[PDB]
Amino acid sequence: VDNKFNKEQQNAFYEILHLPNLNEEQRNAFIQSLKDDPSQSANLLAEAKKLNDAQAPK
Repeated sequence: VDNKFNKEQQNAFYEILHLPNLNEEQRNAFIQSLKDDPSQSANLLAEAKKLNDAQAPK
């Protein structure tokens, strides 16, 4: 997206939107973190995905 939203950040962004059973506050938090943080967020991406899994298939 912008001059920030590059490598891991965008892959993760996409994968994040791609979550089929995670959409609330977690989605929000992850968008926010994707927006402020460069590379730590990928670990956190794995977290968003596991959250998706936590509500639905863990």
